[PDB]
Amino acid sequence: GIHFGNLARVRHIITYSLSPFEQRAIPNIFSDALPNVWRRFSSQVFKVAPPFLGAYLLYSWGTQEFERLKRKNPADYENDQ
Amino acid sequence: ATYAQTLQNIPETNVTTLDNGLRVASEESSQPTCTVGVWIGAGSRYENEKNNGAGYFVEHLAFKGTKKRPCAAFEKEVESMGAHFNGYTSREQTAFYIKALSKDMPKVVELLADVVQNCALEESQIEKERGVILQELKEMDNDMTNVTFDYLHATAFQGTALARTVEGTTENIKHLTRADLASYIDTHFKAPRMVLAAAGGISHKELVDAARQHFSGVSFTYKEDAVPILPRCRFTGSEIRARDDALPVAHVALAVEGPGWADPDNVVLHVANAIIGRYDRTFGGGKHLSSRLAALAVEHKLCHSFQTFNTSYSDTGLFGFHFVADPLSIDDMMFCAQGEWMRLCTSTTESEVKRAKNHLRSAMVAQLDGTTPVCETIGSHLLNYGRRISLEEWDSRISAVDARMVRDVCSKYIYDKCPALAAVGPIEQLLDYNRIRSGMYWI
Repeated sequence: GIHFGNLARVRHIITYSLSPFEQRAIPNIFSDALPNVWRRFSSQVFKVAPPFLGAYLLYSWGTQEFERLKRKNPADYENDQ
Repeated sequence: ATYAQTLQNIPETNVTTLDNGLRVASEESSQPTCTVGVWIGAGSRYENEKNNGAGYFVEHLAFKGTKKRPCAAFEKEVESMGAHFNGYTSREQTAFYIKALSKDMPKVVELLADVVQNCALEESQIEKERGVILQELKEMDNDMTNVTFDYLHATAFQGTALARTVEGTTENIKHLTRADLASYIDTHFKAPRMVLAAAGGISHKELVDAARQHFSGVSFTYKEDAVPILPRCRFTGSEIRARDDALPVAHVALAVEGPGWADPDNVVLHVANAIIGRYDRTFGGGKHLSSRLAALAVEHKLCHSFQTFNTSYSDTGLFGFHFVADPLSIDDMMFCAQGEWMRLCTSTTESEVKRAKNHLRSAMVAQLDGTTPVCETIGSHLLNYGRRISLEEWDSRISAVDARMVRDVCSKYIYDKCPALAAVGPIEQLLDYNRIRSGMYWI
């Protein structure tokens, strides 16, 4: 339940922060944020996208194949009379 | 003899200015012993990135001899007359003073002038003190309380001059030149920025006479007699956390920006701090202490000690508190400490101030307990207020303070403000800035 104070044994680390009122909430959108969003996107697209692309294909095919098999095969009535 | 009468019958403080711009002030008593010294309006704040720690380096040579009299000679002369030579350098104020027999007030004044004007700055002594200072930095690095206050300034005034420490950097101390110290002295130790103060059994006119004789070197240009106004130091609500769980106790210091010397509100802040007071594990009073925070500290064993403060400067200051606690009681301490600050702004009582006022009076009277402490007041007063302020004036001001006044002033500098925080040691239990920031309102 109560954990702050007995978590880890830490030494020689200094940290510096500013009040939320001394700084901007969403700073450097163009020089930092977006560039990083792109970085992040890029480093993952070829990990994620591929299998989904394949799922999409299998879907396209299987769907088209199903409908194709609903169509009539003219070669079933060629010699019908 | 009533408190009032005793306050009015105190000898007045005489002031006279020389043509060179120096000011000579003193308070006369019937004491065979006295203290006299020169209070300079100089310090680390006047230094910059390249000469930080110069005024300190100088403070080390100011006693190792002058041109007229080398080291041994200088020391022997002072020692052999039973006089005491001390002094200090801070962020906005420096001082060199001597305790001696009123019978020597004149020879002393000569000595002082010789120190501030003709320091030998022995090329070889400089390299020698360079190593001494480096050892003093390692000694002070173990003084949590001072490491904590340095850090408090380092962040509260980050980016500015008050952010620097008085002793200076390791790189500066390793490379400060005989020329730099010299430059420092010539640039800052100047008549219009100095104050010859004295207290004890001394003739103001005899003091000012020896003063005229040794504090001469008048200035020609206008740039030499003008006291430079320093650029403002921006305050920043922020925190610096230096963690080392290997340290036995933790030090925490929280503070808001203060008004600055000249502001009258300071009398109220000092009354306010008087309500919260201070404490340490050897206050026999124990659980019956009037300071609520002190009482809680005892009942809940919140800390080893705590103290409030209202450090002033020309244009700004630090109003806050500092405590030392075991790693596991920091949170409750900070909780109660901030709680009390809220109480100040919101529910202060007439009783509370009645007491705080008395406490404050006896505190101001205590800072005038001897020739050196009184001399320090004079030096500081003229240097900060450009005039001495009697105990009777202070008492006049203190008397006007009431609960409502404490609340408004405290609400003014404390309520819903973004504090500056410095935490050193085993500080894991101290909650984040946002949590602390919330302790700044309502309670």
